[PDB]
Amino acid sequence: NDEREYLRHFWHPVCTVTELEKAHPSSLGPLAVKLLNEQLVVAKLGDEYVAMRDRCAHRSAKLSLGTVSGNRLQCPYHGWQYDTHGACQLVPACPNSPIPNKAKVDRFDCEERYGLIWIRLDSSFDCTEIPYFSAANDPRLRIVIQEPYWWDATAERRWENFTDFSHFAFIHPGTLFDPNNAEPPIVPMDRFNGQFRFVYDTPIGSFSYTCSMPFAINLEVSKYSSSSLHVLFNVSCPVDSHTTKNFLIFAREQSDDSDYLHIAFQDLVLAEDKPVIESQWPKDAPADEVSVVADKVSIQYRKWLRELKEAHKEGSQAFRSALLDPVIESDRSY
Amino acid sequence: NDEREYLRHFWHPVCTVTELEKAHPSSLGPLAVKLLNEQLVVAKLGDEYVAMRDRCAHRSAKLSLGTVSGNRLQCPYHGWQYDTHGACQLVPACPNSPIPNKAKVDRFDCEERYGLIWIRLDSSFDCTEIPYFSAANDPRLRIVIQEPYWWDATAERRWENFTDFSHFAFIHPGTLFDPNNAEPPIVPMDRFNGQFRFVYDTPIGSFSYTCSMPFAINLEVSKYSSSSLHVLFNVSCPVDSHTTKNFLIFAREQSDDSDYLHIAFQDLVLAEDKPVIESQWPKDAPADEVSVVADKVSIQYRKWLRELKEAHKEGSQAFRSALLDPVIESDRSY
Amino acid sequence: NDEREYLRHFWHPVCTVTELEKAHPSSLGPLAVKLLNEQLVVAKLGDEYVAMRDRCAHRSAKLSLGTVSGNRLQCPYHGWQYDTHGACQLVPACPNSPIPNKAKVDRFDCEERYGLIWIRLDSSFDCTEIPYFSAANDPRLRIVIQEPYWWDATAERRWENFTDFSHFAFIHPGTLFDPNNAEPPIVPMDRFNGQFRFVYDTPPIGSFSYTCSMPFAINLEVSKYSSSSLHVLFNVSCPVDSHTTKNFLIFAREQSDDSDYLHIAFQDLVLAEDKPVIESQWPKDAPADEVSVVADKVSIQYRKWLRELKEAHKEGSQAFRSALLDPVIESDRSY
Amino acid sequence: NDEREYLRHFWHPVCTVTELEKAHPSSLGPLAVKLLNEQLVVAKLGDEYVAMRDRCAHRSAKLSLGTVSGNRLQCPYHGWQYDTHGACQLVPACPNSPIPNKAKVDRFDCEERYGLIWIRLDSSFDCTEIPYFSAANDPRLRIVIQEPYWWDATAERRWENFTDFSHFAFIHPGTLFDPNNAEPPIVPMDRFNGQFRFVYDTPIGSFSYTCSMPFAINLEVSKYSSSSLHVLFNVSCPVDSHTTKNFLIFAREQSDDSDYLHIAFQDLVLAEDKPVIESQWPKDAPADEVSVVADKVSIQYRKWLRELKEAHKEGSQAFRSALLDPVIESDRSY
Amino acid sequence: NDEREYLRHFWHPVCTVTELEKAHPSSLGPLAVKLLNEQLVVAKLGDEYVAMRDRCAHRSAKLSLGTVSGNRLQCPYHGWQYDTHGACQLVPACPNSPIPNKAKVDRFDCEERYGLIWIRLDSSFDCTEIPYFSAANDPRLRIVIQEPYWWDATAERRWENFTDFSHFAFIHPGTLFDPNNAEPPIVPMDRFNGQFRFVYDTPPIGSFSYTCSMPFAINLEVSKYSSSSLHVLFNVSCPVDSHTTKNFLIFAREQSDDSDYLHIAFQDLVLAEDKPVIESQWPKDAPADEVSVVADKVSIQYRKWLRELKEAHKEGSQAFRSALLDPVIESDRSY
Amino acid sequence: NDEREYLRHFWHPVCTVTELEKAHPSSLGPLAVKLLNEQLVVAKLGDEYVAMRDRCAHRSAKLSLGTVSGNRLQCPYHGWQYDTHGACQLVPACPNSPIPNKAKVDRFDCEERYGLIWIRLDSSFDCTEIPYFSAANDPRLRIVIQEPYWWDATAERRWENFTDFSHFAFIHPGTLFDPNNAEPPIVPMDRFNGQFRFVYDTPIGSFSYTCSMPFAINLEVSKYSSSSLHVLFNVSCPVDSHTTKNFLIFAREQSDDSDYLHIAFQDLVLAEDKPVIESQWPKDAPADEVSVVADKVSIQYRKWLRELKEAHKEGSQAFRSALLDPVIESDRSY
Ligand SMILES: Cn1c(=O)c2c(ncn2C)n(C)c1=O
Ligand code: FES
Ligand code: FES
Ligand code: FES
Ligand code: FES
Ligand code: FES
Ligand code: FES
Ligand SMILES: [Fe+3]
Ligand SMILES: [Fe+3]
Ligand SMILES: [Fe+3]
Ligand SMILES: [Fe+3]
Repeated sequence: NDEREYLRHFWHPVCTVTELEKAHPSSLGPLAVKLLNEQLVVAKLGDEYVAMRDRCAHRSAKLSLGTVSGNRLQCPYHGWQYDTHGACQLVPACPNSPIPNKAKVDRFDCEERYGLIWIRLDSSFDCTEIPYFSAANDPRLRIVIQEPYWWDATAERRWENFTDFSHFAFIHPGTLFDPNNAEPPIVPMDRFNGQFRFVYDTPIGSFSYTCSMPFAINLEVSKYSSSSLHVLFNVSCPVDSHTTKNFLIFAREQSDDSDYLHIAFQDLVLAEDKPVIESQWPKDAPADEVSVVADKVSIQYRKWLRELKEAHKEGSQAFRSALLDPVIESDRSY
Repeated sequence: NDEREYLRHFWHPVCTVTELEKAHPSSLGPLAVKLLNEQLVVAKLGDEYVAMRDRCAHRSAKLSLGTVSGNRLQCPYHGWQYDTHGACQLVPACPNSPIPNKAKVDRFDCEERYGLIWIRLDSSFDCTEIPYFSAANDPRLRIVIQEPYWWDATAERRWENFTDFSHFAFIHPGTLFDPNNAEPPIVPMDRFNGQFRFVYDTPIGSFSYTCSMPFAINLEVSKYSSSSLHVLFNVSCPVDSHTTKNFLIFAREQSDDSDYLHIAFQDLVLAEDKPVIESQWPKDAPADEVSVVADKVSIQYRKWLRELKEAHKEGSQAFRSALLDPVIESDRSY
Repeated sequence: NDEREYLRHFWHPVCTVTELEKAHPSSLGPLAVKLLNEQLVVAKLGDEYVAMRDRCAHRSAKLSLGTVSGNRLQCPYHGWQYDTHGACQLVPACPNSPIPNKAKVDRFDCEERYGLIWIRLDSSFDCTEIPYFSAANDPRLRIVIQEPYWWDATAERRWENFTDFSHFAFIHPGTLFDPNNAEPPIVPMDRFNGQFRFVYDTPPIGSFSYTCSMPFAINLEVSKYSSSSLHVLFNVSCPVDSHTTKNFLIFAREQSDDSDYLHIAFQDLVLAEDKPVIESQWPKDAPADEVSVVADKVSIQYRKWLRELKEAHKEGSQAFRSALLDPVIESDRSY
Repeated sequence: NDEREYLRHFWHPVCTVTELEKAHPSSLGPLAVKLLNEQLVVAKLGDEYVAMRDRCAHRSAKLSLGTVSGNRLQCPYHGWQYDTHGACQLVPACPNSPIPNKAKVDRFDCEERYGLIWIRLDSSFDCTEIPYFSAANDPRLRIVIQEPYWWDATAERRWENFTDFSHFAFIHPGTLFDPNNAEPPIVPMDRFNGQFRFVYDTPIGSFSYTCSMPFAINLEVSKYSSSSLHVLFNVSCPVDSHTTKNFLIFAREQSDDSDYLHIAFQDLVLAEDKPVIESQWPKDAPADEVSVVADKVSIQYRKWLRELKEAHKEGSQAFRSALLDPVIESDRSY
Repeated sequence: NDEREYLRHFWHPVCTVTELEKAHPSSLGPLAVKLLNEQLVVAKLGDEYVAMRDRCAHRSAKLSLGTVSGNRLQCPYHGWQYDTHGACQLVPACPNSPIPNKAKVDRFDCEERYGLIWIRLDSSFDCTEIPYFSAANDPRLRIVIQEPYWWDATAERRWENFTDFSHFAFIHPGTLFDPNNAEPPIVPMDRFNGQFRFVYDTPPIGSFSYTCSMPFAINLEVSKYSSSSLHVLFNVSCPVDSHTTKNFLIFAREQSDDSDYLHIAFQDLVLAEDKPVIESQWPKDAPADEVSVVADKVSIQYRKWLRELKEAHKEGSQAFRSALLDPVIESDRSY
Repeated sequence: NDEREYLRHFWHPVCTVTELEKAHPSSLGPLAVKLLNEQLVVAKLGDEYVAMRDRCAHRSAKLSLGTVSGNRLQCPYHGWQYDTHGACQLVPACPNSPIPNKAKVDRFDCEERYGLIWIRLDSSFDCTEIPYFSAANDPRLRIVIQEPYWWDATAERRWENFTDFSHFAFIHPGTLFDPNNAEPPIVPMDRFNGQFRFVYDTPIGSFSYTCSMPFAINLEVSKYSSSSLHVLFNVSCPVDSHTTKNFLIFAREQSDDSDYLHIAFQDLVLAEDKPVIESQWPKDAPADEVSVVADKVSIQYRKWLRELKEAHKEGSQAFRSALLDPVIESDRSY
């Protein structure tokens, strides 16, 4: 409870734009979402995506059962109308009386990017950004947004699953395992602008990771001397202490083939991981877990996370340094 | 539960007579019911309706899985027989041994009225009565008891919903909303014999409310110089901290039409209310809720409940004064 | 709560051998089980039945989703292999590096007996044994292991239901109730070798002899003289958590030319009659306000003994062993 | 269907008044019903209960999905309005054009009696009446209408089951079987005004049957020198070749007890019969069935049905004689 | 019955391209479909969409449970491989023996157009084409293919529902009904190139222009002048069997900066309003006793033309082609 | 319909003995079964297994809802009692009157063998036997009876699936396919005593088939010079024209391992075959199916079946010759 609080300073995806537009016949929302156990409502007021606590100030009805009416969100119960800043500007029963000062609900940072809606619950440290998706605005690439998949596992466990290759022989023997390259060498890892960066070579191929902390992964797969660029972007929304809503976007240079060739393969990979990751208990990794040399990526990830957690208690400047100070191990220049 | 102890002193409805008769083929019960989170069992023993704790004194089996045999409720496990006062009168395994003095279960006030079964858990203040239903013993009126309806909402929030008119335009636009009277004014409210009394007029008819504290509403709808008296009697059973079992009885002078004309309209109104009331959270009204002048009825209701809660803690005489002292705002003379 | 602590010192059944062999196509397990709210995994590793915590030391995946390979249990995630002592012997990703010292999981005493798998979670007092079943190794008897049955009731309440007959007229009027024998009298009860022993004679030429291995096992021998028709029932509850039991019934009979299903149907009917009443008892553990009568002697004596065991366990190994194994005889019988 | 044409001349119950009122929020219907495999729609238009074919004349939509508006049944597709005689009186698309003469649907006799809706599909023989229920207009008796019960069995097999006593020891050992009277003797049976009449005595009471052909049974149970008259009225609606919708009405002098005491006992009796009657196959009694002397009631029933079937084919006068000619076996004088 | 026979001569849609690619992880199919009670399989074999009878010639297994291998459809049972003409080219069990002459399955004309797969079961008259969709290859329009919807109603009854407006006040009172325009008058109807053409003007400055490719396809263009807000709806029913249609809706719009889901929700609501009424019509095919009024001209003309086609088909190829393609003009318009 | 009639002359399994004993608490049945679209009832009367048409002669109730009472099967409706020959010997309602000659139901050959109940519907040709299971009464072998498995496929199609190896590469690539012996040679097949016999060698191993016509297969798998005998016995009950209830028995010499090792493997094999065989249509193999040289077994099977079918029309002696005349292709001596 105390230990998840620093996660409120990051931007997290809560839904696709498609899900918001399908939520209500108007295509404007409202849509109820949950983030870090907070009940929120998302709507499009004018040209602005807005996110508020899903709870009217008057008698606590859920705004997510209400209606968007121009530049206002209208509560279903007695019709109070809230503006983009969460302040009531119309009490229909008392339309000439002054509106109480307390007639306001909490409003949160809310922004569309890459076809997802992102929410940042706490902006007080002013140093976090929506994660990096390298394929955005690259006209060589066809971009496809998959439907979200829900797992009974935490965002940390899902991240460590995504960036590990030790498990291919046992979970993915027919899909991702390469029998002639069964053990990946330890690779150098760099911290730069709040991202982990690391690259694996075959050099016939290349797996280039840019991971915006804490839960987003951008993987570029290129074949050298060939035009086979494939990008996977995966980000987990920490819905509550046990549950993730996960988003996978993929982009590809060679787009003459079917989208569903890649979707079916990706779904097979996910279905192989899913029961094993859901079995991990307790849901958060305890201090007694035993690491080996091949676990470099997750060891370093856990190391960074607890630095961020300690820096959050020390305040805005400690946190900004912990997040954004470079730490270079490789030969690359940034 | 500390905060709802004072509710144990009121009469609460727990089932209809029909539900009790239908529970078991005997037609005498037993029927399990829950009131203020207490598990009770109701039965008809001889000519009397009885309510007991649903827990055998011997080995704690549910008496509600037992059998009514004349004027005994027989436990299903070892067949101990309990009389109308909750005292065991037969131990079948030791039929000539004396029955231990501890072989009794708590027995509560239990009375039929208007075709409902009513239970008062604590009679020690001796100053509460079954709520007032004005159509009873009026031979001009046909009386119908609807089937009970369960809501995931508290009795307080249900009462506030029933007595509010600000919500009609938004929840009931095509059923109850009157655009010829879109904002009923604030009215005088009287306290008299433990009831709230208040009337709303046309601007030719009237809505006359007699509300027996804490959870019953008697509403007489008249149209002037017509034989068109309609009466709605609604009462919420506070089952536990998040649930109500609700009862609606209605009476009408004009009785040549179908009962189901009124039931289907009343059910449609209830269905419009239900999702919004059940969305309200937290279940009990917290202090941060924001009232406006049009909430007079709700504000005064919350105030009286607070007074009853405080007076209960001060004892029998304080509670009795808080409940039955008259407080008149209108020009009426009772 | 902490009042269950002393129960970890006994052997409890967790599954049938059949359940273990059906769990996984290899017929070696693994199988997940739960005992006193502990999540365990059972597998057949070589010629041994082994019980471990169902949690890999590396990244906490469930070993019960993995595979037996040779004499080892292999985790489904990164393939660490654990031996019969719970120690990791292979890290596939680092096959030449040294295996970390803490690469191990807790292991528990585990044994097959009578076609059930038994686990003891705490062996430090070392004074308890697997319950007694009188029919094993008796070639006159056909033995049948029933499918386990799950009840939303504690093991103590289940034991008291099995040993009571006050309830026959009301729960079993058409199955077990005998109208010409409605009141079995109170009988002497012996403590011996950590068992309750007590015998009901028929005055109708028979006998019901109970040997109840504390805390949750019951061996009932029925003799219908003067006939060669011995019938043995063996019932034991696994305390799965604070609310739930997984129950095992094994029955044996001398006259075994009739159908097994004649007996299984009858027993299943008896169990179905008991089930809703026992599951309705609340709260789940019997509080101090229950009102006993003279006919409840067996139940009263059972609760007194569990209370002694629970108090002796707080005073340590030697006190517990005396409470469990000291004899207390009140019948006229030899031992 | 060739063999059941003669049944169209009788009055058959299709629903209770309650079912009709509950079908749609209007309380006026429409309700879809099926009789002798004909799809019909029932509605209350003005003061009249009407039955029509459930098939609009225009484009064959189901009128049962439409709306009752006063004294019109409105088709849901293009809104044609049908009056109480089945004639279209408004074509909304051509409101001043004349309505084609073919714009009518077949309309059938439809009458309320005893709280049931009754339909006679063919009135051309003008010699059949709604079955006799002896307790109607007896002010000493409380009358209760049970909910209808559907069986996968024909109306003939249901009737034979209700009037047989040979089965009590085997289907009803603990409910109806009397070991003090284990084999009721064969009795005289009378034909009178289209009814079978027969009485069984004690060896102090009597079972007096008045059976209006073909599917109704009126059973008066008396105990001598007591005010204990019980009446059961049972009638099967022949829905199609393998299904009945059955109606049970019961009346009683002693009315201080619960209606549900009797309903639950009557429902238990029905539940004992149901699986055996539904197992009978083929659904219609073939010629190879083997009767014994104790089947007198069933044998004479089958004979009268055969005569009615033959007489129908010979025409109105033959059918009327076959139905209403008296055939007396008893010493009674009607 | 045999009254459906003439329908085999037209092109009918059977699935979306999306449905075909999702069917099997290879994204090449195969996918089982049903058209006029024929069980077919569709697969992408090389650069061609191919339709065959979904029944192997060897032992009658369903090819739709098999696999595309190269440019061939391989049966799941014994692995016979069929080419784009339905001829077996490999018998894995007898790889050197000659392949039996009758080792082949029926194949059918199959083409992609507008993102749907179309099949013609009988090509012997060779005079029908794939229906016309006015929005294809118009770069001013955003085109959206909806998910197919299944109704328990025939394709003829579905077509008459789509082209009627008599029903708006009663089925669509809050969606399509216009209170200031409740009675669209009767309009002239043209037959041209096997299409019905007819146009409704607004006296409210608009236009509804129908091009209906017989028998079951409807292209509706809506112009809301004087604005650049052209909207095109294209609806076509697949007659799956005597009782059932699988329906495809494609819509196109010029103003495409709003959400696709604004339009999809509205259209889905319209369809949900129609569905129970249309499915309630009985019997499934309209009998001779239905009573028409003057407002039903479109429906009356539609049924007359289908009757001609059905009669011309019994007289052969040349008669059918004239019935389908002869012009019959009653408007004042150019063609 | 006409074409399945010759199948009534063979013995077919309808249930396990276990299923019969579990059907009713008595362990004696009755159990309803279906064979070649006939509704039958099976019960144990004394020491005899009996099979009758599931239809009482009196009023056609199902005897399978009745009760075994010593040496009688008692109908649930009016309690008629049938003896082991299907003749009613007690009419409870008329216990002294002569029982009608027609009071009899059809009785069929019924016999236990190998833990299954077999029924022969037509014994008129007197030349068929219960199929051969080679492991019965071999004390070296542990015998296990699996639970029956139901397929939506005919008995002929299931038989041809069981005796074919062409399909291993495609249906069983991981279970039964042997990559170094991918094409089995054509083998000689012998007809002897109504069995097909044929043997496949590896000679390190051996698959020896004895197939009692028409639906039973006995497969002995032995490794030469080793004691690895494994027997599979599979027989299909032709329940109706589209459905089989299939029985698998297996026996093994090495029985120190778990029964469920073999059961799990066998279930995996069956689950691989099942969707492909259920897809075959039409359900019976038409004349247009195209065979290749590798289909010898099924070609010869289809050849024998149509010989039996033609011989059935020519009568008892033609059929006996067609079934039991030897036709030897191999070197073996019988
Ligand atoms: C040939 N064969 C087998 O060899 C086999 C089997 N099931 C298990 N085995 C081992 N089946 C169904 C089978 O047809
Ligand atoms: S609760 Fe939102 S306006 Fe009243
Ligand atoms: S628990 Fe009620 S009598 Fe024993
Ligand atoms: S979690 Fe078990 S090997 Fe990694
Ligand atoms: S179908 Fe009834 S009005 Fe058209
Ligand atoms: S059925 Fe297709 S290859 Fe045999
Ligand atoms: S139907 Fe079987 S005894 Fe009457
Ligand atoms: Fe993975
Ligand atoms: Fe309301
Ligand atoms: Fe009966
Ligand atoms: Fe196979």
